[PDB]
Amino acid sequence: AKEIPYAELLGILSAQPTWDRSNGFHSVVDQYPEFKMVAQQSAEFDRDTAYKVTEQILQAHPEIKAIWCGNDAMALGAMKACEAAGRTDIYIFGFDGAEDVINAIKEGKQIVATIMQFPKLMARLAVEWADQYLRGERSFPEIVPVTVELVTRENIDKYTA
Amino acid sequence: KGKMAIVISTLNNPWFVVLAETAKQRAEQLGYEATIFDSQNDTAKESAHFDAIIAAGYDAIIFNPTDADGSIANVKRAKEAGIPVFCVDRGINARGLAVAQIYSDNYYGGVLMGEYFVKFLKEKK
Repeated sequence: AKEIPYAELLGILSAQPTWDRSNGFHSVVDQYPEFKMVAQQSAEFDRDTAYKVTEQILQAHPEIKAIWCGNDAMALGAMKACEAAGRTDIYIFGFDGAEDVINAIKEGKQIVATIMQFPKLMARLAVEWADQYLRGERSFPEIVPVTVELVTRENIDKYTA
Repeated sequence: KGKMAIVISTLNNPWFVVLAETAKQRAEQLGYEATIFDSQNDTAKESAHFDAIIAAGYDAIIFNPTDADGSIANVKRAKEAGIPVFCVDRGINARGLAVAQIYSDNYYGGVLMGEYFVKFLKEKK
């Protein structure tokens, strides 16, 4: 494919994670000119809004081969909209590691990747650091990013074991 | 010995349920009592909970703010009360109030997905 058209579902336009995720994605993808983003629209990090937007996108740009979604709720809506149109050929990519996307990936639906967050680890970290603090510790960074991992069809068994 | 308040922005979705029950469980594994306070996406309800939490003499707050601006006043009141605040998942648009603000690396994850986007679709083409 000399050109590969795709669409992007943004999260809520006013929320910074929308743009940290989108700008992270585009910092790589844009250096490959065969990828052409032919549609870009918010679906408000929401499943049912993503269905309605993807539905509009599919009747406007049927030439797309992929849809990148700022979160998994949005990828799930895009999938249900693709299946309703018969567009089972479209590859969908998400972000969060939601159980429903994980199950869709391992069962071979058209969602093929997501980004795993570790919310249990960050909730436990806040508790562990509170404990350390009440025990006397005062040396903590204020801004604490917790890392993430790519989830694919090729490593999905690491995330369902 | 002591108690922590688990102040969650909502419980209307499984993501926040997981955060809340996990923090409560971990606090109890580490020897603390813990209680979950649901703000129901309402900063007024969050503030009322902070009032109760301060009045009850809690030792630390594990905080998932309803609003990065609207919740600053509440962390400010906990600070003035002497109660440390640890933010999880959502943060506040102020520095030097919460002891720590713990969040997921969204930009890094965006970089990882862009790489696989190109690889996967370059193979399939």
